[PDB]
Amino acid sequence: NSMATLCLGHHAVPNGTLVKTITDDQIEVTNATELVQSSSTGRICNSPHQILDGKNCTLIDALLGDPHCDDFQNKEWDLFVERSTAYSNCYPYYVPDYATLRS
Amino acid sequence: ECNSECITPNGSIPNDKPFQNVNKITYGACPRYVKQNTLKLATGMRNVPEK
Amino acid sequence: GIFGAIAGFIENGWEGMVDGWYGFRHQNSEGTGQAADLKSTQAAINQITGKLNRVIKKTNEKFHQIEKEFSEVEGRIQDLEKYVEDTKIDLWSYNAELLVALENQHTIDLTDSEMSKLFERTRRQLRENAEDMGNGCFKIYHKCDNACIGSIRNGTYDHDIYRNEALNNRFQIK
Amino acid sequence: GIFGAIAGFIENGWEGMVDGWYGFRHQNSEGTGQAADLKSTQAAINQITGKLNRVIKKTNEKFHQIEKEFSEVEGRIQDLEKYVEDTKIDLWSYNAELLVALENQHTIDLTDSEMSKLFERTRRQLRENAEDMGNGCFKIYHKCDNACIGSIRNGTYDHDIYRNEALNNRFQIK
Amino acid sequence: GIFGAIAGFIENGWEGMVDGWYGFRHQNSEGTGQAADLKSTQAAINQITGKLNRVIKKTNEKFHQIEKEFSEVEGRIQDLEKYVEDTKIDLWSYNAELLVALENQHTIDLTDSEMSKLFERTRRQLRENAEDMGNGCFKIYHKCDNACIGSIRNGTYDHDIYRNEALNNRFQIK
Ligand SMILES: *[C@@H]1O[C@H](CO)[C@@H](O[C@@H]2O[C@H](CO)[C@@H](O[C@@H]3O[C@H](CO[C@H]4O[C@H](CO)[C@@H](O)[C@H](O)[C@@H]4O)[C@@H](O)[C@H](O[C@H]4O[C@H](CO)[C@@H](O)[C@H](O)[C@@H]4O)[C@@H]3O)[C@H](O)[C@H]2NC(C)=O)[C@H](O)[C@H]1NC(C)=O
Ligand SMILES: *[C@@H]1O[C@H](CO)[C@@H](O[C@@H]2O[C@H](CO)[C@@H](O[C@@H]3O[C@H](CO[C@H]4O[C@H](CO)[C@@H](O)[C@H](O)[C@@H]4O)[C@@H](O)[C@H](O[C@H]4O[C@H](CO)[C@@H](O)[C@H](O)[C@@H]4O)[C@@H]3O)[C@H](O)[C@H]2NC(C)=O)[C@H](O)[C@H]1NC(C)=O
Ligand SMILES: *[C@@H]1O[C@H](CO)[C@@H](O[C@@H]2O[C@H](CO)[C@@H](O)[C@H](O)[C@H]2NC(C)=O)[C@H](O)[C@H]1NC(C)=O
Ligand SMILES: *[C@@H]1O[C@H](CO)[C@@H](O[C@@H]2O[C@H](CO)[C@@H](O)[C@H](O)[C@H]2NC(C)=O)[C@H](O)[C@H]1NC(C)=O
Ligand SMILES: *[C@@H]1O[C@H](CO)[C@@H](O[C@@H]2O[C@H](CO)[C@@H](O)[C@H](O)[C@H]2NC(C)=O)[C@H](O)[C@H]1NC(C)=O
Ligand SMILES: *[C@@H]1O[C@H](CO)[C@@H](O)[C@H](O)[C@H]1NC(C)=O
Repeated sequence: NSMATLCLGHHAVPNGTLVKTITDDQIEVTNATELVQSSSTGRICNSPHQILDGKNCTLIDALLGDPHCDDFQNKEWDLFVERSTAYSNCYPYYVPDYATLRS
Repeated sequence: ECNSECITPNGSIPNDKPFQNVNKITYGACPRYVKQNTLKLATGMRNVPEK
Repeated sequence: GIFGAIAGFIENGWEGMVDGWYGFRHQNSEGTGQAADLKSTQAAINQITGKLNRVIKKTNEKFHQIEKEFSEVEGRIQDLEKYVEDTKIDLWSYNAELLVALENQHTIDLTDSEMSKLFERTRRQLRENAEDMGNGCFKIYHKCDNACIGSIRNGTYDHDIYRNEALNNRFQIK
Repeated sequence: GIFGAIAGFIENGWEGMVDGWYGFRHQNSEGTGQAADLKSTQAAINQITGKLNRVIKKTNEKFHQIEKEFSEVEGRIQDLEKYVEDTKIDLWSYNAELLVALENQHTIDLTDSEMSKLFERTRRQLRENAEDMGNGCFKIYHKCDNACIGSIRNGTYDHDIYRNEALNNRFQIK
Repeated sequence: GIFGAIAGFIENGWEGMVDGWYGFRHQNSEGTGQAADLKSTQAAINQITGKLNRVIKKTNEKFHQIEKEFSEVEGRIQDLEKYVEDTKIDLWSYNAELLVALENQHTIDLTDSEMSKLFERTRRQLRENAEDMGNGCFKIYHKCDNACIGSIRNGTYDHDIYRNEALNNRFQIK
């Protein structure tokens, strides 16, 4: 027949991912990547930042020297962790400007 | 015991993404807290299946 | 489609082309075949990898900030602490939302650019020896065996040695 | 014009075309006429409606925020409350300003895309039977009555049955 | 390159063309020459000057804001003052970073638009009297002296008076 034919094109995928653009709320592309970390383990990794578990002590009880917080004397942290289970067991006190001091 | 640069009240999270929806309260090398639960960034072309 | 090629004049994408993003599909006297174009494939990938790398980079460690949950009612100072944080979050959410939108539209459009860029490169390559059929395919007006097709792809196609035949085939009556 | 069609190679827009955005205007042995192309018209409209819908969506109810006007001098705590709000407003004004700019530039450019997309669709449709006159019009080298024109628009134009005539008309001397 | 012209099908930019941005370079029986195209040159410049002016405009005087460096530890009120300012700076840095990115990509792309716009303007101008060689040059199929070239640039080129010669030169055998 003294002829031939040549087609040009692009690929596709059986499945696809819907993404948002300027003009479209949903539009399908061959793939995409998720930019929002939406999930967690539920557990705090003890490295690399130095974690100090406050356990049954609050930071202020640990500061003042509440007897059940003797284990916290002269300790350091990158992050001090206060637990809801914490309590106080010493003389009744009031820290005006509590939040500032804790901070 | 594990290793993670970003800490929230909900546990540590991966900071390989740019945004996060775990908690507005964070510590360390964390993703930006946003309100969205998902943001798909297209890495391919317009997918036009055959049939 | 902005450049009007993907979902514009090309009807479908090739689900069976899994060795590249853009490519060639042909038919001649020696049968049919298909092979990817690694230039335009890699070009699209490079642009996308570039912006992907550029979006996905880390920020500064943030250390001791303000309280964002409050156990007691404090009024004015708390109102402000809440207001500041909320303001922040809305703005960052906005930026993210917009970023993705702009980026995605651009990705859609740059890949459409690469499609037409490939098509035009070929159209020029073939000079007067073939015609645009409208659907992203060319009609070749001369015998073009598998070796010939392999000179078009790979850009080693001298049109001048086929020119004579092609012109005679193009300009007849019916 | 980015795609170079509207205010680029097309001289004017058609103030008398009020049945569409893009369309055809012609002259032949049976007189002159005009009719809109609903495909490209609707395409531009869909894109714009999409982004319009996407811009114009509501936000969260906002309830008890901070005071933003003050009747007395309070110094440091007021200074901050004012500073926070002002900061916020500048950033939101910026976002708005930029949003409109980007969107508008894109709207200008996507409608220019649709113009060239239509033109190229037709240029391919007509194969070798007509020539690009430069101003957004084609010179048809064969008799093409109103019925013929109505096969070009509506994409039912088989070029092959006119090809013979057109080639003879295209390749003469003067 | 998005429009695929600069660093796409044009191999190099002309370091010796210092009288414009876009232009023409030619060879004929009377030798070689070069001259700039002031239309497309000025068009690119106008767009860029416009956005440049638009980016570079001043803001409001800002007067008595908050303290941003502190000589003493104050805790909660200072924590907030620091937090507000830091938040602000991150957001403004972001906006700036993004602005430049978008603008630069657009500038790259609009100048590529102007290149192809010029090329297409010429391709249409020349009708059937010349062929696209692929590298941003045209092959003229008729004698075209310096005066002739000076009618192509300057858009006073009537193709019809050369058409006859050109067709005969285009459609021979070898
Ligand atoms: C469709 O969309 C998907 C979504 O994932 C894309 O998938 C991604 O593809 C890229 C490219 O291959 C993957 O990137 C790879 O990540 C590996 C994991 O390394 C991580 O390790 C630690 C984990 O703590 C991090 O700190 C670190 O920064 C990395 O995040 C890397 O190992 C890879 O690099 C090297 O790995 C091999 C290992 O032998 C080396 O030999 C190579 O030289 C290579 O350079 C690589 O960077 C990415 O992980 C994929 N996503 C996911 C979720 O896994 C698709 O690419 C896209 N398209 C297709 C067709 O799927
Ligand atoms: C942080 O604070 C929490 C809460 O106060 C402490 O948890 C309690 O710790 C005490 C002291 O170690 C535990 O007391 C032990 O209780 C066992 C069960 O008895 C009662 O336990 C709970 C709490 O009262 C009741 O709800 C339950 O119904 C039982 O009636 C006893 O078996 C233990 O007896 C012996 O324990 C050891 C020897 O093994 C010695 O101390 C004595 O010989 C003692 O006789 C003891 O009485 C209590 O059980 C803990 N609570 C719970 C729910 O288990 C944490 O210890 C404290 N510190 C941290 C977490 O580091
Ligand atoms: C196309 O050009 C490339 C130049 O790299 C050639 O690629 C070779 O292809 C043959 C198969 O035909 C392989 O055996 C070689 O290993 C390839 N070489 C490289 C460096 O990739 C190819 O030969 C050219 N096309 C034709 C039809 O010969
Ligand atoms: C173009 O294609 C459309 C297919 O829908 C045809 O549209 C019809 O146009 C005629 C007028 O010529 C109307 O009477 C019909 O009601 C239209 N039908 C529909 C479904 O819209 C049209 O006939 C085609 N063009 C020509 C020249 O026949
Ligand atoms: C191109 O058109 C312009 C119209 O302005 C002409 O420009 C003149 O060029 C000549 C040199 O050939 C100068 O002497 C004149 O001063 C120019 N006039 C202006 C107003 O710029 C030019 O003549 C046209 N091209 C040719 C080949 O004649
Ligand atoms: C399947 O779709 C997912 C998105 O849900 C995508 O990440 C993946 O690349 C797709 N894989 C295939 C083989 O289509």
